Amino acid sequence: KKRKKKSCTTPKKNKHKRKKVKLAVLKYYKVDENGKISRLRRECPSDECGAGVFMASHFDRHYCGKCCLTYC
Amino acid sequence: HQQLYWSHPRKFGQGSRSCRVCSNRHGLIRKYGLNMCRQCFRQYAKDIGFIKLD
Amino acid sequence: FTYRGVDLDQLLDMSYEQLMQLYSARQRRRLNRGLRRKQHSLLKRLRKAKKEAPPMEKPEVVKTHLRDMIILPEMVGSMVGVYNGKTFNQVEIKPEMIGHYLGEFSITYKPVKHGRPGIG
Amino acid sequence: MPKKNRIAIYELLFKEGVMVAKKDVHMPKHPELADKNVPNLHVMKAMQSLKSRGYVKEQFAWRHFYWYLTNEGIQYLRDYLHLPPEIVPATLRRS
Amino acid sequence: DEEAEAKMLEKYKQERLEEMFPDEVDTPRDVAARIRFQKYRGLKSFRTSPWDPKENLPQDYARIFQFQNFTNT
RNA sequence: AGGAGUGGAGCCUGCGGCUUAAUUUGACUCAACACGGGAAACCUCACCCGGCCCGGACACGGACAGGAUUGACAGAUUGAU
Ligand SMILES: [Zn+2]
Ligand SMILES: [Zn+2]
Repeated sequence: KKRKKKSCTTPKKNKHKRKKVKLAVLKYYKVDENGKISRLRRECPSDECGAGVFMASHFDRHYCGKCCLTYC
Repeated sequence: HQQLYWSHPRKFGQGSRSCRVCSNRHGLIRKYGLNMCRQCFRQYAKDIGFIKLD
Repeated sequence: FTYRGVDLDQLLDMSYEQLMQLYSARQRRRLNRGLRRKQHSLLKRLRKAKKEAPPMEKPEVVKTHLRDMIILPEMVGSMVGVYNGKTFNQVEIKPEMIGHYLGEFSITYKPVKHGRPGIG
Repeated sequence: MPKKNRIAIYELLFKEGVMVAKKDVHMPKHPELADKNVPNLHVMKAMQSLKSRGYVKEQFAWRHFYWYLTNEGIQYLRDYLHLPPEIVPATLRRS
Repeated sequence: DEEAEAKMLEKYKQERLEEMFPDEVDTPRDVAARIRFQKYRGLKSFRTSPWDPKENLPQDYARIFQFQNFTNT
């Protein structure tokens, strides 16, 4: 008593969700039974994220996640 | 929201100074480097040594 | 049409440090201190609305908060909408307002018509 | 807050047992912990986390925050950063 | 049988929204207030207000019988 | 008994009324009305229109390293890298 429930909460301002495929390293790696390491995506030439941290490959560009470097 | 929120230039003006004990921005005594409110100066005046003579 | 004795066509290719000698002192000093980072991106938006506009059609209305934007002579004809605190009001840029601010064309208040006086 | 912030705030707590602040969320970095780039908001909210558990003891002032360390808070830093008791903080140094 | 029990458990509750709240309804968020509560009116005093007793007769009231004075008849 | 006036005039600033999306507000005889040290461009800022953020300690249950939030170029969307 001494209130009304008022049912006036509207939080419908949807945020994102982190869609990760199951072990996205399989999206990153592809190895044949002889033992070849085929990195299917580009490697960023930055000093902080060189030789281990892989880029993105979009429909028209390359793209980093650490320093967000971009190509064509 | 990094080049944002505390972004606006507070390099002068009324709302870049606040009292040093109230953290309030109105009625401020900047003279001689006091930087107190006009109300909080009157509480701590005899501690600072400002005696009321005449 | 002219402005301080020079037509608009020479104003379209009048350079940055030479157009400044035609303006009044607020606008000349404003172009001396520079146009900032969020004011270069408005003129780029008006270029992007101009060269994609049809050749017989004025460009679409574009919404701004930049009431301090000086009306440059390379900004004539555009449909900008400068805010008034409540709404974005539609502004069409004519060549005779090329030394004013953008924020003196959305009025910020309702021009007052009085009623009957109450208890004074 | 990342690991190199939350760890590095706890490091100088065990060294002398006290920590001061400013109640200044908007400060770029805490002045005692230079060369780390930890903001004052980070150390402020870290000690707000530590006070509700009971490891520190809060006291305020004109504008600054003050924090001492309780007896059950010394052990919470002793196992979080793995120190032996053969070394001592500034408790038993003079007299 | 259980759908009326679903009506039964809420009737132990929608009744109980009346013995603690008199007529606490929810205001309409979608439709305008001059549309949802168009038909109503506000009385200045519930007992001493004027009210025309034959302002909006329904079509069922053209199917009933009247009296000139019930006690004296 | 006088002197300077105020009340008339222009303007500056308070306070009501009207106006408004908002024209934030307290104070109404002396004992409210150039008072809140209150001369507000932004900040101050409470008010209005729109948008971002958590800076929701800690305790408990779930998600839980076939992950939880996080950060980010371009394009559209936007006042707005
Ligand atoms: Zn990296
Ligand atoms: Zn003060």
